[PDB]
Amino acid sequence: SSIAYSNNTIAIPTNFSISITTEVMPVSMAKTSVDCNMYICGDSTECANLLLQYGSFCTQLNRALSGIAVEQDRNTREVFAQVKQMYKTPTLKDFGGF
Amino acid sequence: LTPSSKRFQPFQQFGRDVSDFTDSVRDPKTSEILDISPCSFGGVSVITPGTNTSSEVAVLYQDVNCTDVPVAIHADQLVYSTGNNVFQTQAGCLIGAEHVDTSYECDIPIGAGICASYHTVKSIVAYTMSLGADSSIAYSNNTIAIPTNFSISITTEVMPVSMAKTSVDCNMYICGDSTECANLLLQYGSFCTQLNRALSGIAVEQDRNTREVFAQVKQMYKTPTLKDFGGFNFSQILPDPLKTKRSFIEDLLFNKVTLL
Amino acid sequence: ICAQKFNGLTVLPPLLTDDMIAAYTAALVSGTATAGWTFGAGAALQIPFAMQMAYRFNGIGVTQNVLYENQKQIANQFNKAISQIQESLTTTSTALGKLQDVVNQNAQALNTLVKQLSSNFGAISSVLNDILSRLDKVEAEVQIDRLITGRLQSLQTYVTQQLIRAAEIRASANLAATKMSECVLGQSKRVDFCG
Amino acid sequence: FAMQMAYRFNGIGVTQNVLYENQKQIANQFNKAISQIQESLTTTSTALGKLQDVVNQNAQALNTLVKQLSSNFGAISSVLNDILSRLDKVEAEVQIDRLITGRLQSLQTYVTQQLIRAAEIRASANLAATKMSECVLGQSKRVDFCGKGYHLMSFPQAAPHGVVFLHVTYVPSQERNFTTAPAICHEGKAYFPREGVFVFNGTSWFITQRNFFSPQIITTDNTFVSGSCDVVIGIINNTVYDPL
Repeated sequence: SSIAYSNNTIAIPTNFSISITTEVMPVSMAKTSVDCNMYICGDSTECANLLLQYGSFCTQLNRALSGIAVEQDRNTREVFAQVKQMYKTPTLKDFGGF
Repeated sequence: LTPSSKRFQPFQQFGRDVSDFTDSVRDPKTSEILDISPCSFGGVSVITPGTNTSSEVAVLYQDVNCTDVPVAIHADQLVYSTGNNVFQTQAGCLIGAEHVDTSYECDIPIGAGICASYHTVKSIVAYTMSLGADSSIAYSNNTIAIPTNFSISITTEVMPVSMAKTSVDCNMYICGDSTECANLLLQYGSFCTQLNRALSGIAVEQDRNTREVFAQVKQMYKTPTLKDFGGFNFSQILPDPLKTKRSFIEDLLFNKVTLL
Repeated sequence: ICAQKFNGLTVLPPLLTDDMIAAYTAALVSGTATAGWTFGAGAALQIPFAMQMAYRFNGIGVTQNVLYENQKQIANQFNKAISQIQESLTTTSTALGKLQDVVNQNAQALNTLVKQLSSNFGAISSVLNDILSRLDKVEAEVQIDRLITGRLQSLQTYVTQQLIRAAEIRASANLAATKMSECVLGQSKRVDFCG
Repeated sequence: FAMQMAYRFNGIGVTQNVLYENQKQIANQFNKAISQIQESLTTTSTALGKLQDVVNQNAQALNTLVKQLSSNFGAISSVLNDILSRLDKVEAEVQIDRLITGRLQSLQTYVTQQLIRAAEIRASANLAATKMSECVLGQSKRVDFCGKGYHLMSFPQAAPHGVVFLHVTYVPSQERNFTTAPAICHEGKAYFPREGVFVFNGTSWFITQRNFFSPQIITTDNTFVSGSCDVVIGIINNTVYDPL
């Protein structure tokens, strides 16, 4: 672009336009949940007994997943639930030509 | 085991899926294809108002269409399975909770816009969530509402600023005091050295967080002796000289939070 | 999805259904159209839309006579821009590329987790049934341990990736909440924040 | 302080005469709100639910880490003493390796979770620093950033592992309906208001602020002319008093 600098000249607009732009923002992600035995073992009693010996690994995994899910619910609620009143939709939807 | 329509090759004896799960098998004596599914079936969730309050609970089956998928070969029914007080929640069947048309705030979320709570009637009640207080707004082309009075509202905002600084030891944790275990651990490299580096970074970051949040004034302005400024009583939020260095609200806040 | 269901992998439905979010957005738009910026700062005070737009023009250093003299042009530009965005959205486009990206990311993560079962992790086989039907208990312990360690590592990797993705999505959601507070419920003086 | 609050009122579109005339009411409301928050804090409340939440999170993480030692991780036992006293060196190497790998994995999981939590806490701390800069050391024009309503000032307070901000806000109330006009036609030219809006109490047309009903006579200093009366819709005929 060519920009000319002047010590005694200014450019001022004489008209204007209305521009509507879109901005897309992710707000939440899918809430997932997993099972200790059905994934690690399935339906095997012996595998379940063996897995018990590892302690509280999958318990903490479940805790993390639950935290993620409740966080997603909170994300959506805080982004959207910002009006305390559910204003009624007007039947007349033209407001001074808009 | 259940009958299946799966197409098996002439010689095939069993078949599995992408996750190497044997979802089909051939009967060696009758040569009929049988599908086999797990027993857990996934997704049972329990809704409890707290053992301290009551021992009554409700059961949500995530994707059942209110049927007996949890094969009924157990005494009792698992609270019940396909009883009378059944509600068909979007993506779920809920049993043990009473459905009420009136909608309230959410207490125990279930999903699909359905929440449950321990209301009195005392039992577990499920309902649809309440979005907000319905309001009537009148639009006029030649009228406006202007306020004629005002009020002063003081609101609180709590913000975590730092977390506890933790440090760990390589041998004291992994091994303890065993020389042989320490020698064996040396062969694993520099794992715990990098763990210590990460923990030190976290601790220094916490110190920096607190300092940057609070250390924004280069001058420690003196606390005024007169704590009334044109009728504004600041004595509740400023330290009391007689006491110790904290203000009353600060003392309340420290007391509120409980800090093998 | 059937394999995910048979391996304990499930998706919980969101708390707010699409209808409730649509109701929230309709309420917000109605409040903006009727009460203007005021409904976000306390009580909702009605104002004719022309006067609200005159105040919004004043907010950007333009006297209100401009709007009262060019109302027809401004309304026509508003409507034409709305129709343009409508058509832009309806013509196959990547406008919603972030949302589809997060959906695809979640689907791919679940698919990778479920497909990780096929790996035998250096054991005799990746299936417990054949290990238990071929090798006796004492010898089978080693194979079972190998498979359990591998599958636990897969679960931990999935959980860590989900945690980091959730942190990123929380950052985006906080930005969206701030944008709703500052652009929708009021007029924003920050440059390039609200468009 | 009176003049400081007068400037803060001016900052939200309210003339300073409002404060100088209602100083007693504003001070009383300030004190009543402070007492209300005091009593709110003293009554068992979840006000500090985030701070206690982070404390509980750290405690639970440490407890899980320490309890992870009881797991034998598929080895002969979870204790090194009995393994070393029962099995000779070469054979015991397998058990030692099993336990060491398990405990290293537990430590790595704990450290990764701590790193993610530290990132979240850093985000919160940066937000708190921005709030201190913009709400406490100044007046914020951002909506809902420094409390619901129109921001006047803020006061910080310490708390275990966090900061509590007391945001003072001006919320209008006691609404009144009025009939208004975009402009006023006078001698064939349209007068627009320099600030505020025209209103009609039922007797005559006045000019007032948007944020407070302070009716004032329509003059030439608070109104400016532009164009004619045939180009704006809603213009209503009336006279504009001239101080001369």
